[PDB]
Parts: sequence; C-alpha cells; structure tokens
Amino acid sequence: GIREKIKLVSSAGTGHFYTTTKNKRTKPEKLELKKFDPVVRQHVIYKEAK
Amino acid sequence: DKKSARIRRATRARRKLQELGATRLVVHRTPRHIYAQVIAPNGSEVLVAASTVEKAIAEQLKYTGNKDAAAAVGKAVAERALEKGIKDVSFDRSGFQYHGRVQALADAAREAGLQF
Amino acid sequence: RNGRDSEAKRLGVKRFGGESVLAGSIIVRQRGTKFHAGANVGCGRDHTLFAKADGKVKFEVKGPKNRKFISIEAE
Amino acid sequence: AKLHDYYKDEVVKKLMTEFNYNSVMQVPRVEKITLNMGVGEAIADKKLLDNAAADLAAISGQKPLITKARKSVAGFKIRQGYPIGCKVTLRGERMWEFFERLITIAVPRIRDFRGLSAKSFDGRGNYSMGVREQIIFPEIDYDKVDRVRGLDITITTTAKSDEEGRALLAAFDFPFR
Amino acid sequence: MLQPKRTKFRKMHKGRNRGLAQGTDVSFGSFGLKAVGRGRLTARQIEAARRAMTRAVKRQGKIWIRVFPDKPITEKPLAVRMGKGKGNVEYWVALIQPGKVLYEMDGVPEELAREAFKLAAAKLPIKTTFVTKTVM
RNA sequence: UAGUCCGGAUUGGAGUCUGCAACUCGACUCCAUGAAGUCGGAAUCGCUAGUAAUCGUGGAUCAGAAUGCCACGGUGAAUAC
RNA sequence: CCGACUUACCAACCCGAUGCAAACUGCGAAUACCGGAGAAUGUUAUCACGGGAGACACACGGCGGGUGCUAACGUCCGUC
RNA sequence: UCCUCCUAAAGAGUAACGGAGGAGCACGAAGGUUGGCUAAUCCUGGUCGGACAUCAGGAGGUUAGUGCAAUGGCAUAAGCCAGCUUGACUGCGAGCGUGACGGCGCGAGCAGGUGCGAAAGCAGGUCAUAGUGAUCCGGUGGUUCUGAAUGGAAGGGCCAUC
RNA sequence: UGCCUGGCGGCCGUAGCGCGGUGGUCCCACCUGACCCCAUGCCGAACUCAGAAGUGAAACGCCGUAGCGCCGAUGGUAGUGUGGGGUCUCCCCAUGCGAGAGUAGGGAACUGCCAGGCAA
RNA sequence: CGCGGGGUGGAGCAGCCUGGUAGCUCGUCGGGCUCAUAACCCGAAGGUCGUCGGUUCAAAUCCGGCCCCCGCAACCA
RNA sequence: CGCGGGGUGGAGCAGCCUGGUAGCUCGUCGGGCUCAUAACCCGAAGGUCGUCGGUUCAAAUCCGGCCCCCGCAACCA
Repeated sequence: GIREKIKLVSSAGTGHFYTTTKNKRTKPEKLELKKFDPVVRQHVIYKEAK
Repeated sequence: DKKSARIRRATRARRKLQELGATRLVVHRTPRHIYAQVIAPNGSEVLVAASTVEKAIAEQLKYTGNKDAAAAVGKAVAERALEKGIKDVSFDRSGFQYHGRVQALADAAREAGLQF
Repeated sequence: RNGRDSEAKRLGVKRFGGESVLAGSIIVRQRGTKFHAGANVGCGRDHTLFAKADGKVKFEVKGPKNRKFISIEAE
Repeated sequence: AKLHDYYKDEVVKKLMTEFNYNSVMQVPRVEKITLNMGVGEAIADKKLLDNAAADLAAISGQKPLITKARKSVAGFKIRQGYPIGCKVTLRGERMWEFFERLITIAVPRIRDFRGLSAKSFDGRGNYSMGVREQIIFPEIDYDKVDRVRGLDITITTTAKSDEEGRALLAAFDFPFR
Repeated sequence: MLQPKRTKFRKMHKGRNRGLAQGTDVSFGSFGLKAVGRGRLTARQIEAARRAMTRAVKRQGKIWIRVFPDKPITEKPLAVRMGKGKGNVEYWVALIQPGKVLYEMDGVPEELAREAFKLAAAKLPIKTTFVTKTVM
C-alpha cells in the first residue's frame, strides 16, 4: 500500500535490525530512534535501511 | 468555581493511592496557613497531624504561610511521624502544583528523615 | 445485500462472586468498562478485569456515579 | 493607571449610593478588555494575518493570541484549525493606560464620529463597540499600513445588570448619543 | 393515508401480538370505539372507517384517532420461490389488542355517536364496542 | 509621466438673468465633490489646396434658451511612381 | 433603501395529556447458568487415559422466534 | 475471509439466498509520560460578517468528541493542548479465557537496561472489538551448530527477516 | 462537652437544584503588588511568590421553605417455572415466584477521625 | 431483485485514469460587410459540471444513499 | 525485484556525442500584405534543463542517492 516496510539497523557493528513501516510520500527524512540491542546489551542509536 | 477544579486534579492521584493502599500525607495549602496530616492505609483516619494552626509552632515564624514557614512544618510533621514509627509514606500533591511551599515542605521532610 | 456477520467473541463474566479464584484468572471479558477494578484486581489492556492475587470474587457498587466494581477479599 | 486611582475613590464613592451598596465590595469594577480582530480573508494570503497581528501588536503592549478555527465551515471556506485572527485580553496595569489612550484621544478622532450607543449590551453588563478605521490610534502613521481594516472592542465588567454597567461607564464620561 | 415519514429501518420482524391493550379510557373525547377482537388494522382499513365516521356527523364534532400503524408489512410477489430475501413493504398496520380505544369523539349527541361508531365498526375486522369517558 | 495641477461628467450647497411662471423641463455664475477614458476590435469616413488640420469671431432663429446651421478671418502641411 | 403590515396554511423547540419499537432503556421478573455449605437417594451415575465404533440426510408434537400469508405434514435455529 | 448490532428465548453459544452497515489501513506520532484543560447546540451585542468565519457574557449539560462502521465505555477522563522523550525494548512468564486441532487473546510478577516525574509510580504501541493468510520453495544480514577421509568451502541448521 | 470551621473519608440523589435569610473574634474566599522561583502557545484571569488596609456582594458553609428532582409500601394488574384444559394465530384452572406504573406517605441527610477558634 | 457506462452553457460533446486552472462545434446577443437576407468577419455574455453528505491543502474529478437513461436476461422439461 | 534509457518553453524532439553552443515546428501578440481565413517575412516574451550533492576554470551533459515514466525478457512461494 502507501506504507512500505523499512529496516532500522543498529549503530554498532552487530547485525541486529528492527523492521517497521514508513510513509515515503509524507516524510522524506530518515528515522533515528533509540532501542535496546540483544548483542551489545545496552542502548544504542538506530539507522534506517531497506 | 476555583475550588472544584482543584479537587478533580487531586482525584487522579488519590484513587491510585488507595489502590496501592499506601500511607499518604495530604497537603492542603492555604493563602494564610498550611495543612499536612499523615493518613492511614485504610484511607479513613489519620495518624500524625501537623500544621501552623498549632500555636506552638505559629509564634516561631515571621508570617504564617510562606516558604520558610511551610518548611518549618515539614520538619515538624516528619519528627512526629518517626516517633509514631511511620518512615515510609507517599506524597499527595492534592491538586496543588509542586513548586513553592508544598515543595519546600517535602524537601524539609526528606531532609528530616521521612523515607519517601 | 445482507448475510454478513462476525465470530462471537465470548464476552461476559467468567467467574461469579463467591468463587475462590487464583492469580491471573480472568474474571470479566468485556468491551467497554461496565465493570471496574477494585482491590487486588487490575484493569487489562482490553479492559479485561483479572485477579492479581488469590481470593474470593466480590461484586459491589461504589462511587457516586454508581458504577459496578469488582474487588477481591484475600481469603 | 492615573484613572485607576481616579476609579478607586471618585467612582467608588459615587456609585455606592445609587444602588445603595450595604457593603464596599458590592461595587462593580472593569475586569477585562479585548483587542480582537478577525480579518477572515487570511485563507487567501498568509501575510495578511501577520500584518493584522503587527497592527494589534503596535496598539497593545504585549503579544496577541492568534485564534484558530473552532470548526470547519464550507460557507466561508475555512477548515478545522485555521487562523482567523488574534485577540488580547489585557488585564493589568496597561489596561488602564489603554483605557486612557482610547476614550480621550482616540474616540474624538473617528472620521464621522457622533457618539456611542447606549443599547449595545448583553443584559449582564458587558458593553461592546466596533470601529472601521484603524487610523484613530497614535501609533499608526498611515505610511506603513495599507488597509482600511477595522476591529471589535468589548469591555466586560463585573456588574449584575446592563443598566448598572452603563452607570459604571457613565462615570467615565462617555459621550452617548 | 397514515404512514410514518422516514423511520429508522425499512423492513421489520413479524412478532407475536399478545396481552391486553394499554390505551383503555377515553382520554380526549367523551365517547370511544374500544376494541375486543385481537388483530391488526391496516392503514386502508383505518382510512375507510375514518371517512365513514366523518360523514356520519357530516362535518361537526372533533374526531380523534389514537392509533397509528408504524409497523410495515411485507409480502412476496406472484410466482416467486421462498427465500431470496424479504419482500417489499406494501401496507402499514397497527397491532390492536383488547381494550383499545381506536377513535374518540366529542361535539355530538350520545344518540348520533351510537350511530356514527356503528357504521365504521362494520368497516373493521376486529369486534368493537362503544364506551364513555367516565368520572375520573 | 502619475489617471498625476491630465480630464471633465456627475452631484451637494449658495446665487444671476429672462419671462405671468424655471417642478416635470432653461442658460449661466460661485465653491466643493470629482468618474470614465492611457489613441480605442471587426469595419469605415473626408481632403490634393492656402485644402486638410487647428483656433477664435459674427449672424439668422429668439423673451430667454445650442457643441447645431450659415458666415468670417488667423496658423497652415504631407502625398499624387 | 430602511423596511412596517398580514395570512382561506404547515411546523420545530418547551408544558400537559395518549400510544409504538428486533436493530430504544433513567426500570425489570419467572426460569436458566456459576460457585460454596448441608441432608437423603443413585450397582461411580463424574473425571482422566488407552483399544474398537458408529455417526456427521433427521421427522413430528409442546413452548420461544426468524421466514412465509402469525398459509403449507413448508422451511431455518433454541429447548423438551 | 475478518469486524459490529439484531434475530438469540436476561451466562457462553446458536442457523437461513434473515434484517443493518464496515475492513484488506492509518500515525515517528494521533505513541509514552509529566502537568494543565473539558464541550456541542442555542439566546445577546459587535468592523468587513450575511443562515454558517472572530470575540465577550449567559443558559445548558456531554445531545460533543473519541483517525474510519456499529455497539459497549470514558471528566480518576480513554476528549483537547503543551514540555520532555522513544517501552512501538530484549530475554521470560505463575495463572486463566477461547478453540476439534493448528492457533488466538489476557497476564501480575522476574532479570538487563531506558524515558518521564520531586516522588509515589507508569510505559513491552494507539479506548476496545476488523486492517489479514498455513506449509513447501527461494532471497537478505548474522551465529564455526554441522559440514559425508583431513583442514576449509558449498550446502543445510538456528536467529532476524522479505 | 456543645456551638463552629477547615482537612481526609464511609455511604453516595431520603444525600441534589430553585427561592429567601444569615455568618466573619478564628477558619475561607475575594482582595494589594509583582525586580526575584514560576507562568500566559497574549494577558499575575488561571498558575506561583511576597503580604494583607478592607469586605462578606460573588463564593462557600448553615437554616427555613418541598415549586421540582429523588425515594416508596399494602392491594390489584402484566408476566411466568411446573402439572392439566379449551372457542389452542390466543387464553383459562391448580400451585410456587412476583414487577413496572401509579397512590397514601416519606423526603431538602447521616456519620467516623484529627486539628484550631470560642463559651465553659 | 442485476452488471458496466453516462447525466457538464440554448442542443449537445471532451476534460476524470495522474484533484489547485474549464476547452470545442452549432446556437444566442450586439456590431460590421450588402440595396437586403444568408454566408463570412469581430467582440462579448453564456456551464450551481444530476443531487446530498463526507474525506482530502484543493472535489466535475474519489466513495456511497437516492433520481433519471440504455442494452442484455424471463433458459431445459 | 534485475537491466536498458530518458524527463528540455504551452507540447515533443535536437542539443547529452569527445564537458565552454537552450534551437527548430506549431502556438501568442503587433506590424507589413491580400477582399478574407490561410500561406509568407521581421521583432519580442516564454525553460531551477526532474532534484540534491560531489569532481571542476565551466555541467542540462560525467557520477552517486532519490522521484516518476517507458520499453524488455523473465515469474517453480
């Protein structure tokens, strides 16, 4: 539909990523949220991916 | 009406407090006076009451109802509470904004020894 | 133009007052908030009232708005 | 502020005998004045409301409160939450200074002025008037403005009847026609 | 023709007609055509009885009709199998029970009303009577 | 170099003269107000000489009442292979 | 222009009076269902696990309804 | 196929080509929390402004609103606004609800670590109930788990995921 | 101990509205000002602080009033489980249960704990 | 009781799919050209886009209730 | 999803080639011209070259990310 799915990958070298949706036709900016990571076992930043 | 509005502001906290069933200390601020009484877990009767209405503490202040005066009763309410044995309580903002007298009152209590 | 309907959600009160339920046991599966939480009972995400601690179910009507409340006497 | 003390004594002692106030606290006092201006046509040009804001920002001594649309009206083509104008509920020291700068040097300045209406009331005691010219003020030099934009001014006092409200405003020598 | 303008739903359940009627005493007029037979009067049956009763006194008096249909009745057309839906709304009826004052009247003698209500009565399927507005 | 001291209609108020009489319906004076209109589509008119173009004056009609009609004189071209 | 006057008529909002409702409720049964305690009665009739099934076209009568025409030894469910 | 109301006979459930309407999403915020606020519709006056733009006063009372259809529900507000933030977090999960089963739903509390608040506490999405398809096969990133003589690799397994 | 008031409740329309009266020594609200903590998506209205000349209108509590809201029997009526009958598209009899509505009437509360004023 | 499409100046037709703006032919009105009409030339007026509600920054446009129009269907015994 | 190649005034295309050149056709307005529409001639307005960033004396062209579009074979969840 309108909202396609993206992949919020972590900031550290660990290959852990969260998936979510985003309205590309409303927001061209990127997503930077903070979430927990099961590998680093701390809280890091999260960059977007596809 | 100014009165009723303040009452429904206290309802949110008061309902949660009796669900927790914690010993709460209500605070009734007044343009010229201050009230604070420790209420039992049944939410029916009180255990320790202290206010500037008691002349024993009133004559020891400049004005009845200002920052240092409200802090004086804070020291007083925590003193009589530890004598009765109550250490752990929960604050009751009671519809007032935690900024002036009510704040210094609780800051005095936390400095007096009231574990909360 | 008709014929369409849905699956019955099995709502309603599961355990009636008097039964000594255990912790976690769902007491009322409702939609709105016909029944409210009292003591030892927590309002669920779907407003599904459940038992937080063991005891017997008790229905009572508190509040000035006369709403139905369910508490739990630790027995 | 100078008519504030003029009020506190001269106006107070005067009305205490007409409506026979058994107590001194039964005297009606001005509470709030509104500096409102709903231009309306800001749905076509966004800079219109800013100049409408700047005009009300010049006459008053504080920022106004830009009001939004309460609903969506298709008759005037305005949707939910759209800027319509701005208001100023000035209640303090400047409100007395605002009263002086209006009834003494702004009232007689209106082009084709003949007097105020003694009928414009709600019934509870609130007077309201509406001027078309914005040139009647001291701050406007006419060189910076470009509109013939007017507004609405309403004074709310703590009275009980409009006949008492007119009595309170009569003490402030209002040229009623 | 009596008919409720734009009601909440179009087609509605048949339902059983039980118990006694609620409208017993003559409220506005001084006379009344209280019913005994349990059944239902269509809008066409009421209007027929309305004209026959209006014409009895010709013009005078006041004539009340405390009964309104408000219960649409469906019917399947000719040459159609069962099922396939609910028939269209043809006529509106009113469920009448024993002890229900259909029509009232005032402004006429007790003699003329005994005649007026007798004529319309033969235009109804139910068995009626003739009562009077009592003392309280 | 702007609808501006361009332009002058409209309209308000005050007056003049004529003639029994100025309302329907007169010309004019005074003050104020002060619009359209920035050379005008299709189309179309007159003129070759002191004519056109442009400016002003006079007379008949007539109590009063024309930008019209008739008449006068001043300034005065271009083009006709 | 302001804008007054009026009507062989209809009708909203309120007051009093009167009815209607599966998709209305400031009220509200009888039963039914759930839990606990006690008596008597019943070859344990209850529950769990395992071997073997059949069956998964139902009919009518009573009561409660949808549908049909409060028609059909009609048709679709509840319950006996 | 899924959701809501009635039919449905006051627990649950209950059919028909019975009666009435919706969904195949949306939002980085409309989420979390802290603190504050709470109308709709009318009567009256008033610049443009007139049935309907704005402001002020009164009556009134939740008929409002609640991202969407309907029902139940909400001012302790779940309705509205603003500040700060990411709990729309990871590993679990006593004990129940609901299904033939697959499966789905609720969930106090526990450990790690986080946001907001003075603190008590609250948060593992949104007032709730639809917004969705099983397996096989294949694709993507990670983890020496294995890897058909040995050391690797391919290919599988497992985690996340299309 | 009683008259008072403020605070936290229990029970929550017999408890709440309309109207009139009344209260200020204490309590409460309004009220003066606002360089500072804080605050208005403007504004010391609200929020907060520093104080308090004065007032008891507004507000709030209390009292009377019942014009409303509300509560509410007894009896009868509707309905109905079970067992029978009939003019069995609806009712009756036996027996157990038993409304709503309306009426007489009741009815503008009651009360627990603490802390001050005041008369003793 | 059905499916698809359509309803737009006086007669009608595009534009909708991919929303902020409405075009075309004949016709109407006035002028012009001719001795006059026609034709032609010139300018202008002329469309609540069937209706109501809603969503969307913008609705003729997207959805639906309703109304009107057209073709096909009533077949085997 | 993968690959190829484009978006250019009101429209399309050339120009992108090997980086320093935005023009042609129709259209608009005015004039010249004919009796008239047209044909024809001259002059003028009309293009962030889809966009951002980078390399560079200079980029619409070269390159990368992004949006949309067209063509292509393929589609054994």
